Amino acid sequence: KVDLWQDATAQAELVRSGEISRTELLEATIAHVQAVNPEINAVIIPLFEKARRESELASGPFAGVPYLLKDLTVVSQGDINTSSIKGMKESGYRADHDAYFVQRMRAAGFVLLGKTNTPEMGNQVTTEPEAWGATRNPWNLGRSVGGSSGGSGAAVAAALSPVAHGNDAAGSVRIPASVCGVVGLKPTRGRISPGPLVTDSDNVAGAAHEGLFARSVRDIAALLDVVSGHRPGDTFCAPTASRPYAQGISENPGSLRVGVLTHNPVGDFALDPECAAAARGAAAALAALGHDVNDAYPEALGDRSFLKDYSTICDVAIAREIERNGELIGRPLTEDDVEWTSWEMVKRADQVTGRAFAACVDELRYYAGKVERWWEAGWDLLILPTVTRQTPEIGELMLAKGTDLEGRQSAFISGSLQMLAFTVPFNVSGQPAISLPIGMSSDGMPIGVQIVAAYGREDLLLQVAAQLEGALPWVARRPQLLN
Repeated sequence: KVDLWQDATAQAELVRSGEISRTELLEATIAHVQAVNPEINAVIIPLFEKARRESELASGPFAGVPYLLKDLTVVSQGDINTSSIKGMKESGYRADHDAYFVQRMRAAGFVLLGKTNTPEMGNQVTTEPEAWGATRNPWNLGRSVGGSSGGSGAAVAAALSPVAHGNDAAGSVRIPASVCGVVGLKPTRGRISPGPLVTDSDNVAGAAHEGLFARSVRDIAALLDVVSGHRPGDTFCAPTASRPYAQGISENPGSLRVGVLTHNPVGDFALDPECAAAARGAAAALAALGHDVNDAYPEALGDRSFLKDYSTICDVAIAREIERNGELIGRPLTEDDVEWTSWEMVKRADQVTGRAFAACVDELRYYAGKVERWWEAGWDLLILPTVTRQTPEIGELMLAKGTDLEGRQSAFISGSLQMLAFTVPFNVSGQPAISLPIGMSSDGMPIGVQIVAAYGREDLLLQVAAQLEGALPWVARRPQLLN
């Protein structure tokens, strides 16, 4: 009975130290998964046999430590790959190779334990796909786990693994992290390779980033050191750090110019008071730490007109993704293979011209510029809530096949919009953004606090995150699912 609440670094040490065996840790983890996962449906594709095989051969700073992979974008050789598409799940399709991410983790000593749930093609901010069923929150089984990397977020929150992979296009790593009370990082655009495959139309024109889940800031730093770097064909790239993140995390950044946002600058909905208060509390802690904290934010955040352009790009991305998956199994996918919301985008995609698509991408670049100018002006970090509302109940965000969306993502309207309004701007700017599990709602649901740093500055981000982790430690808290 190993203490699975220890982070990856600690679990790696227990093995290295010899205090516990690789098979002990793995088997202890597998047992825990078999007992807890049925209740939350986080891990949809178990890979225990592979995990056991890799465990014997594993070597590195994290040899023997298990990890979970989202069933989207990145793939593992010879394993089921559904992307939560009904037609794909039924085909029994299996990937033919390892994504660079997977190779890097294995070389580091990690053992692939399985794949986590996600909405179809990661097209929702909740994880309730028709193909695998809903993933439930370890903190409250009747609540959503956010999305699209909801499976990985819940898995880490329930200790099914100390760390996990996920991707973020509108906040898909940060959102589930906030909702599930774990640390979720969307690094600088181009930091982590999603290759060798080229998916989602150049990863949604760069808006889609591979990201990381963990329960400690040091685990994130170590993960970055493992999966970062330019790989062949990678479209985007990030500025190079001078030293490994595992090392720089303890450096003192000194007093930084910090801006705090505790209201919705767009003014189209009220920021939940509890979400705002969590960010406010974090800002206060930073002020006590000696940082120059002020109420300020990039003026560009007051405008979300770019989301329309982003939606158009997403329509094309999903449409072509449906095509790519069809080619994988050898037959075109039909309206009967995917969810209605996904097929809707296929229709909309047909109305998009080449010039229109190009114009939408330019809109993203221009908005990214307006956002980054705030940091250019001297500001170092922006602190704001990761999400803007209380966590929705299961079934709340999934719309009936008869809903009148009308020319726009279902995740970009009403209840879903409030989940991603404070995260999507940074998918566009490409700046590193991390969600820290610093808050809790009055009814016991995790509330994440987001920190955003300048393009390429994960070093400063992790440094300040480590400071907040020390000032407002969250490790003491555990979901009810774990008693």
